[PDB]
Amino acid sequence: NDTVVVGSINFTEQIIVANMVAEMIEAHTDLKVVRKLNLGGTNVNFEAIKRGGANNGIDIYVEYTGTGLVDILGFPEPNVYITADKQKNGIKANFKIRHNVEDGSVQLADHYQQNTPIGDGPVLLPDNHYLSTQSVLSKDPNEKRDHMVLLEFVTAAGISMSKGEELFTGVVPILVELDGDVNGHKFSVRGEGEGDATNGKLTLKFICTTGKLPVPWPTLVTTLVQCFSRYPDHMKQHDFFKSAMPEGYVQERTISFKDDGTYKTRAEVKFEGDTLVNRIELKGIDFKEDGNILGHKLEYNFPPPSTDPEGAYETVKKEYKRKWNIVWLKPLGFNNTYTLAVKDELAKQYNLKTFSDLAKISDKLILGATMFFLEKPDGYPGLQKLYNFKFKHTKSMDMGIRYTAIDNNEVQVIDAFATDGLLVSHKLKILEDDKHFFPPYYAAPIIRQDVLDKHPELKDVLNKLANQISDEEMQKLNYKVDGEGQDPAKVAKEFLKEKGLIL
Repeated sequence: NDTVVVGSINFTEQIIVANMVAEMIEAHTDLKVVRKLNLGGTNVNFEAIKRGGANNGIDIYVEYTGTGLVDILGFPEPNVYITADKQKNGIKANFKIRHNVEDGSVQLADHYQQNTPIGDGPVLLPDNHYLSTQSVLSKDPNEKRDHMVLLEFVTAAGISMSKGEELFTGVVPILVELDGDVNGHKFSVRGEGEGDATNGKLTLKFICTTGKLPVPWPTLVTTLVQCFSRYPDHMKQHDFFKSAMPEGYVQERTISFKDDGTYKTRAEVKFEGDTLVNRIELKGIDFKEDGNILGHKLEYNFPPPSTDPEGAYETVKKEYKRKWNIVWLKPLGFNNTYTLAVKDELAKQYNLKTFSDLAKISDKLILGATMFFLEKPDGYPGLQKLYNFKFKHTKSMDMGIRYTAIDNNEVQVIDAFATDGLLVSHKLKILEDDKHFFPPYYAAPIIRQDVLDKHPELKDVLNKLANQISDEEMQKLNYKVDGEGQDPAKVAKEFLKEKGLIL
């Protein structure tokens, strides 16, 4: 009609910029603006925008480039996090796979993995690290059988060779055999190819030898030889998979498909002759017969993405358009990433500036960080290992305890959002993520295409905010609300008036 709904989550910075977006539409169009709060994280704005203003959703909100990448869109193949499992003399891994659905939604596959050597001898038990994988799925146009051509590059990261590894120094032939059952539908897959572990490359073709595969091929990818991962030179003592060779290892997985069935898989990976063989039993239970898996509603290809500002922005732009029909406008100008802050007296005293400069100082206490930040694998833990932070202690303070401790110098470093209003009232300086651990979180306005169709002027109106809010500005405005207790709606107005952007 004549009404547009602007959403915000229950977060000070979001409330300010969403008030700004609403004021701009009111100042530069004749539309009615409905300002709608959502409770949750930035995924609730996304479900609200998919509903739309017509259905007690929203039409517009401010999203962060990195947020659209990591959740909402998601890495299709994230890092497979590996940890030692003393009790099985092996390793454990947990990770999520994201399968695109033909209707635009995403189908999550939670993988829980365990590996145990088949032989009795010593094997490598690694420190925590991860595997980075990119799979490309293709078709052989001449192949009549239900099949899948697969290319995989796998590298270990997150941190002179076992006898087992000596068996991988060239190209190794691979045989994969799977016997399967899903809700009673029995099937078999056979695959052959080769693996080149020095390059972390797998090349394989899989065929269903019992007819039409009853599940989509992308759900079998993780099931159908992590011993071909490329472990860099400085990490070769963390490669359990090759060190268990030639006797090999048993791999077991539970794969739960969100709101659908689960896969139970047991595999033996070992040398036979000079072939690396992966023999799998898979059982699938409790799948909905009209669901994504048994209904064959998943897209065949994984996507590829980029973690630099422009590539991330362009990626969320393309995919949000292709899936769900949603338009990204221009960035407001600030990057609200997660960061570390110290007292500004401490920063000039020791001439700090960057995370590396901080890491060089081990006589510091980082117990002022939130538990979530200390517990997330890509929170402090990953950061600690990329920068080798040598912090004295690491207690986990939440509420506002963190801020009051750095105030009294019980703690010297805290975690914070880069635009956190409280950084100014406590006189702390943020530090530069020089090694770019975190993805960029540039805020930009987001709008449904059909609202844009109905009201084309909204594109120009919302782009009048492009690069109109620097990091320092968003900090000062967050401060006025969280520090001084001003109404966020009045804070947004005053800023826009002072810029001549509204009446």
